[PDB]
Amino acid sequence: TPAFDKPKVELHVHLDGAIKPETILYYGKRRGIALPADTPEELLNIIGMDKPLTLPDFLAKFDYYMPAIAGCRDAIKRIAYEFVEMKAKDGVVYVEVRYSPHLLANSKVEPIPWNQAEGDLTPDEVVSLVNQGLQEGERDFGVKVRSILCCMRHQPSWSSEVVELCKKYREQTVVAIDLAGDETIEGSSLFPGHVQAYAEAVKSGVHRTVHAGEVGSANVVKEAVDTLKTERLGHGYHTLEDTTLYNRLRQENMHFEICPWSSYLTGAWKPDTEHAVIRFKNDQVNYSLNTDDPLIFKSTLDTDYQMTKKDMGFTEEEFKRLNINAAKSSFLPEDEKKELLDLLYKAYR
Ligand SMILES: NC(=O)c1cn([C@@H](CO)CCn2ccc3ccc(NC(=O)CCCCc4ccccc4)cc32)cn1
Ligand SMILES: [Zn+2]
Repeated sequence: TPAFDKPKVELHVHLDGAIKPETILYYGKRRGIALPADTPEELLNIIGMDKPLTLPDFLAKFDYYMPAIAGCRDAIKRIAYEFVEMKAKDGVVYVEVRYSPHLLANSKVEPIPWNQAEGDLTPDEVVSLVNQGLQEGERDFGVKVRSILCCMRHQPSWSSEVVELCKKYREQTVVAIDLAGDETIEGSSLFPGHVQAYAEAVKSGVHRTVHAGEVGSANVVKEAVDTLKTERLGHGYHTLEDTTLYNRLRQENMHFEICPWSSYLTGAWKPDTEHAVIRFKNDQVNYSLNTDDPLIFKSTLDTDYQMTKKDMGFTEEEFKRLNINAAKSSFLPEDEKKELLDLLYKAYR
């Protein structure tokens, strides 16, 4: 009813798509930007999807709300905080949250995002503020939280400062680097920018995830494993298109960060098909359940859980093992990771 009331782990959720409708009206109103509408209510319904659209119809969503938050220090910090209490309500005990620091900035970034005017919020103090509110979320709401800073495909030039933001803000709360945005652009996993950033990540012990095979071919996953050296995959559905690659990843115990509900809504999965997750369930792969963008997809974690237990016969035993897998493949230090494990066993039995 909730499908699974037991603590949970989430490894794959974007901050900048888990923003309360109510607080976007609050900052659009207080700053000029003025959204396409002005009850909370009527706002969620347009900035949210119920059906697949195209890529530019998807990005335009960002184009309503982002400029109302980006570039206000006030806002950056609250959304971080409000993110943590949103997760306490889902029953999460540990989450990793990801975002691009450049996309919330308005100076020392080129271009300037969202066609904002120039201010003085730089990439590097955005990571400082999210960290703040993420920490005081932690200690008010009971949810252990870390973060992930996203590289953007289209912009290899930002990547090297992503990886240095990762190193400078190390366990306080940044634990990994990611690559997001549009794995359709040719060759983008092999751009020199992204490549040397992941090399520097390897060099300096920052953990790695990549979004790959959501909408891209299995060759994009292969680029992610062999050349970017990821430790985990965002989505990775398209690895199923290549069977040796799939079998090998299974042997290697790769972690797949699955977004079930996300997948239907985006078009990455078409409901006339096998869901990739049930395959992963039947093959006992290492995967997690995640909601990706609850603002956009209209959703909550328990949405993912309900869709998996209703439409695909998951059971309570699977749900527990997948959260155990999630924890094991989390990017915590080994010590805090054993304590997380122990916690879950004790409440799973
Ligand atoms: N789910 C996501 O892809 C996502 C990305 N973000 C932020 C960072 O946390 C980036 C927002 N953003 C800005 C430029 C940009 C360019 C591309 C993408 N993402 C993609 O290309 C993934 C496509 C998402 C799946 C899909 C496919 C086809 C049609 C509709 C939807 C995000 C982008 C938040 N959520
Ligand atoms: Zn994602």
